[PDB]
Amino acid sequence: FAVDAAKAYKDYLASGGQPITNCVKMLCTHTGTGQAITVTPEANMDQESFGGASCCLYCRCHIDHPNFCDLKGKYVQIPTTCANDPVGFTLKNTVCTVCGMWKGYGCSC
Amino acid sequence: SNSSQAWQPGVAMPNLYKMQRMLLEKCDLQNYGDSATLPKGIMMNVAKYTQLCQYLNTLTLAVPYNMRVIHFGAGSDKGVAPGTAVLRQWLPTGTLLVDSDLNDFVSDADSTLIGDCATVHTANKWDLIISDMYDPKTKNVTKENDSKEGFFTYICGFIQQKLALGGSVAIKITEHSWNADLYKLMGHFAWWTAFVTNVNASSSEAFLIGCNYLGKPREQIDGYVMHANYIFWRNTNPIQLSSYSLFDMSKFPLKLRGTAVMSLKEGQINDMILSLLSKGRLIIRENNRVVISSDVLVNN
RNA sequence: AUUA
Ligand SMILES: Nc1ncnc2c1ncn2[C@@H]1O[C@H](CSCC[C@H](N)C(=O)O)[C@@H](O)[C@H]1O
Ligand SMILES: OC[C@@]1(O)OC[C@@H](O)[C@@H](O)[C@@H]1O
Ligand SMILES: OC[C@H]1O[C@H](O)[C@H](O)[C@@H](O)[C@@H]1O
Ligand SMILES: OC[C@H]1O[C@H](O)[C@H](O)[C@@H](O)[C@@H]1O
Ligand SMILES: OC[C@H]1O[C@H](O)[C@H](O)[C@@H](O)[C@@H]1O
Ligand SMILES: OC[C@H]1O[C@H](O)[C@H](O)[C@@H](O)[C@@H]1O
Ligand SMILES: [Cl-]
Ligand SMILES: [Cl-]
Ligand SMILES: [Mn+2]
Ligand SMILES: [Zn+2]
Repeated sequence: FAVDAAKAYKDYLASGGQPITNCVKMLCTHTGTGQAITVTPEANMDQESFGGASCCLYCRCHIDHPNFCDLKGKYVQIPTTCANDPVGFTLKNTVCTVCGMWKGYGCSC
Repeated sequence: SNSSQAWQPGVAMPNLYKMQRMLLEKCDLQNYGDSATLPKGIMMNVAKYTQLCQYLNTLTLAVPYNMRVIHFGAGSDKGVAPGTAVLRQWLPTGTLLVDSDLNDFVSDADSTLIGDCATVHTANKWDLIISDMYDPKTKNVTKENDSKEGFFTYICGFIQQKLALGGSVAIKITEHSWNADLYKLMGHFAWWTAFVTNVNASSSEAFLIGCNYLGKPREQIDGYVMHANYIFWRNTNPIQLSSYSLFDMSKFPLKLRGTAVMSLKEGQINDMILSLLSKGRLIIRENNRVVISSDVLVNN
């Protein structure tokens, strides 16, 4: 047995559930590389940068990581149009290993 | 928000106010409680820590490779650590950042210790100590505003035992959350001030900043008199709320200076060493592994 | 003290 936190949150949102609040949005230049996960805020003009730990479902829910946490101690760049649910965006999307940006938001791998 | 100080990250207590001998009075800010207009979706503590860091960027902070920073009172009622996220953004990549709080929270720090700060131990010295601790019971004002103990007793001992010479501190105080011994320790640094963030100018909150620890008294400070001087300054100098400095983050990151780190015995700290410490050009401490722990009281 |  294993509690599937990811699917449970996707189902919660689908039923009109309110997105996880208190994701820490950082002040930045908005002239960054635009990469998905970085050591420092890298939001471009079309993104918002958030503290990684606050955007991790496993960190926020106090649950085991499915593996090490790749967001804790880093900054996640979220398209401004999706910045209302950073936890949901990090779960429903994947990062282009080569490029470093989100698949369907600057790259395709 | 039209005075020239509105474009600064905040306001430091002017030197003439530090040299007075005022009696302690009730703090009465003309804009008490007013809220600042922050950039869309930005939390109060991201704005506050951003302004504290922008101000620290103007001081002679020592910034060695493998810098060691500890952040007390890093948790929040939100269950996250906005201040730690800003420190992580500000500090050079590779800086060891440890944070702590009485209550559980999720952090971007390299290590997090949960428990009363009095349970935190380290056989290592630190280059920068940040405290945002505040005792909720401080709100229950039932008597004379006297020097407070609790976590302030721990912070004074932590600075005297675990702060590297050349190191700096930023310790949050308020009208009622303050300690006389902490103000006295400010006289053990090359320079000190009480800094008010422009986003929280409507609060008696200030960060007591000690810049470049000398491990010996450079000036004798009476803590009761200095807190009275601080309140007098706040009561007679209204600060307009301002978020202006939050919009220009181009020069925000703390510059890595590669400040020299040396181990020296108290008998080797001559005036030449004190001069280097006083200019942020030297850190004196061991460069051993960083080991931390939280004491656990066992009950049946 | 953890703005609004
Ligand atoms: N004795 C003590 N030991 C440890 N933490 C303490 C303490 N007394 C108060 N605190 C903590 O001080 C904090 C004040 S609120 C801190 C907010 C945080 N700096 C931020 O970035 O938003 C609370 O989390 C409280 O638990
Ligand atoms: O978590 C997303 C968010 O927009 O939710 C509402 C507030 O808590 C914001 O600070 C936070 O970034
Ligand atoms: O950015 C510099 C700012 O500070 C200056 O002292 C002026 O008061 C202000 O007009 C200016 O915009
Ligand atoms: O002489 C004191 C000066 O140096 C100190 O180190 C401070 O960093 C600076 O703000 C101050 O003006
Ligand atoms: O760690 C944060 C918690 O402790 C603080 O002292 C606050 O009083 C409380 O509101 C908060 O939930
Ligand atoms: O809300 C009062 C003031 O504070 C804000 O932080 C802004 O700097 C200013 O535009 C506003 O008028
Ligand atoms: Cl007390
Ligand atoms: Cl700097
Ligand atoms: Mn306030
Ligand atoms: Zn995580």
